[PDB]
Amino acid sequence: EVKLEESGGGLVQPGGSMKLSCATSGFTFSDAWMDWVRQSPEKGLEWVAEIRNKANNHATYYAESVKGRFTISRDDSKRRVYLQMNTLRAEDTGIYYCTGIYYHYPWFAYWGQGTLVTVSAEP
Amino acid sequence: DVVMTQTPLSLPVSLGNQASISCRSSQSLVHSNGNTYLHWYLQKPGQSPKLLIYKVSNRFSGVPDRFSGSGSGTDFTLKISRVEAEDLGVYFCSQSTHVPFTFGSGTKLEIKR
Ligand SMILES: CN(C)c1cccc2c(S(=O)(=O)NCCCC[C@H](N)C(=O)O)cccc12
Repeated sequence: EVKLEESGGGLVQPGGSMKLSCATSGFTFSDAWMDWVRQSPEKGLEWVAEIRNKANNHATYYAESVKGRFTISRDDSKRRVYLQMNTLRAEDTGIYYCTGIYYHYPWFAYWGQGTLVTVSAEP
Repeated sequence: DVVMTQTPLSLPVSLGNQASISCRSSQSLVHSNGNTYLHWYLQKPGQSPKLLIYKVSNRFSGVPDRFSGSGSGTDFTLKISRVEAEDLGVYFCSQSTHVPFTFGSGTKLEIKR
């Protein structure tokens, strides 16, 4: 059974940093392209970053809105994907989900339940 | 980026009714390899998205046949023959033909209270 579970979310101040983690099982990890997708009422669902497999030398791709601040990485040995978010902004607020695709099946078939990321300096 | 648009924003229905959701793209979703990578997800409150239909009309594992998808190019439609309780939530269309993958704003399927 495919399992994906994100962790690391929390409330942070603007300009802060936070690292998200995603534990996985139930599918071949090394050839999978793993992704992070976020959701906020402001912009709905939006793709954030992707990290390809070894065949693509783990080439990373990012949404223009997070390029230079976010870093996606993975540990094929642990079957985990990570998202280091630095210089956080208010608009980065949302639920972050871990998912991914396979070269021949380019669709987000399975999603973790998500981890909440809140970037705010005042309630 | 390819802009995905959904209508309506909200679709109040009574169980057992029929349901039709619309999704449009800013440009053709027909891939160079011939396929059309337009998919539909369903998200229940406080839950994460679940894949319902991929490549326009293919039902994902476990998805009941009351769900069906159609369309081509830049216009698509998701339909439910007779809505049930477990089908209530927000529906999102999404394309993966062009990078970056983009999503529609979503349509909330809710009970007509
Ligand atoms: C978590 N991600 C990358 C995925 C997990 C499982 C299935 C995915 C699919 S699929 O269309 O449901 N599977 C088809 C072939 C997958 C065979 C793979 N070697 C495996 O171990 O299951 C599509 C996209 C992402 C999936």
